[PDB]
Amino acid sequence: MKLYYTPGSCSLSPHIVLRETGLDFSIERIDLRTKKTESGKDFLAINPKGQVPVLQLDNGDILTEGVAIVQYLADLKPDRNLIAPPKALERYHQIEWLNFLASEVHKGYSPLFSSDTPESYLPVVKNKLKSKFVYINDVLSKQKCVCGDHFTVADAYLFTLSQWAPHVALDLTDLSHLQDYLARIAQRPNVHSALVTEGLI
Amino acid sequence: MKLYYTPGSCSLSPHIVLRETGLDFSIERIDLRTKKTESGKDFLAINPKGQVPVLQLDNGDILTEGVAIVQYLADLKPDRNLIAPPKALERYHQIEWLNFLASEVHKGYSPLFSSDTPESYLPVVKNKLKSKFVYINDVLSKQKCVCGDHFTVADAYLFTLSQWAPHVALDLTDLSHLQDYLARIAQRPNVHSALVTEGLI
Ligand SMILES: *SC[C@H](NC(=O)CC[C@H](N)C(=O)O)C(=O)NCC(=O)O
Ligand SMILES: *SC[C@H](NC(=O)CC[C@H](N)C(=O)O)C(=O)NCC(=O)O
Repeated sequence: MKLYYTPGSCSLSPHIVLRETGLDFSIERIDLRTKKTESGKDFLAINPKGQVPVLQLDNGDILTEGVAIVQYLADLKPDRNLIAPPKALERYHQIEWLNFLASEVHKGYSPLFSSDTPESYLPVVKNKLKSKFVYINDVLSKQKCVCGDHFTVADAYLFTLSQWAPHVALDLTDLSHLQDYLARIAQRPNVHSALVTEGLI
Repeated sequence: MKLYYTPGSCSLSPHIVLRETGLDFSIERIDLRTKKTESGKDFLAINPKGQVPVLQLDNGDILTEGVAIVQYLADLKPDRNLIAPPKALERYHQIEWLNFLASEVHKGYSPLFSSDTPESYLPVVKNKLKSKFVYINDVLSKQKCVCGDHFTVADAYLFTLSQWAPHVALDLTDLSHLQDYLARIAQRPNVHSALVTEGLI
């Protein structure tokens, strides 16, 4: 399969996941300003929504939306346990966390990246985002990973989303349980490996 | 089980779904301004995130996040086909749509409901939201429901989210394929039934 991505963006999540699954995949950069693939092709014809990540399956089908992507993957290599079996309870709490990250944290960043966002509304947005991380912090002071004890697709997404913190001037240094957790993920082989391949580290 | 909700909010989605599943459930209103249940209990102790919907399962476990909720439900009564089996492809496109609705449409409304949102940033936000509906419109001019031919948990969520349009002054009247689709859902028994129980219709 082929994962379309942009270095440092949210596609980093499924990237980290692709490695942990130890699968066969090809990646291809996307230029978000021109909406063109590094090979010079029209990206809107691949994904009308014009964002990354996007995943091309071996049968030509396209899967958009990070949370959908990381789940399709993790659900192919159960043995690695990046998820929980479907219909199971643990899984439902995982989907719940993925939705929270996608809608409350991920989308909470959006305005800090827009040029048309009133510089005055910026401190307000930041505070909203911080509170979200303060909560995640709490969750961590009791368990290893956000969705339990073992590393899951939801930890990849949270890691990716916290990488943007610096670039937007969001100090999460105080969140000790989060930091130690972040530090513990930056060490994982395939995380460090996927990070290098992207031009960071 | 007990579904915590607020009339007209996003909890309307899992409400509509609870009926379609023809299950045994009890509902309880939540006062969002005081963060108290209609019985006068502290809602933050039920859901630290302080929002609806929230679902209490028969074993006392709490499931937050709409998309997680509507999936746990639909996955209990397969025969009705409100989803697709797990691991299946159709399902993955469903989770993808649920994420889109949750993060791009649902969260796209958020600012139009905040008081601290600069009245000037408002037309900008509206336009962002409209474009999302314009896309959904396109998708509809080819298929019956958003995720295929049959009615799914994702249609309940989209219906609920379009109900807010008027209250924020968002004209989606031009979107003919969407409207006819909306009109066709407002007719469904359990939709109309769940809508009445909530004080609308
Ligand atoms: S993180 C980079 C941007 N992607 C998304 O916002 C994905 C949103 C989906 N709802 C999801 O995958 O969860 C992106 O590519 N933005 C495009 C741009 O032009 O900035
Ligand atoms: S729609 C009403 C509000 N709920 C949510 O925003 C749910 C967000 C979750 N990410 C989800 O379920 O998808 C709500 O209850 N807001 C609380 C308030 O005080 O307004």
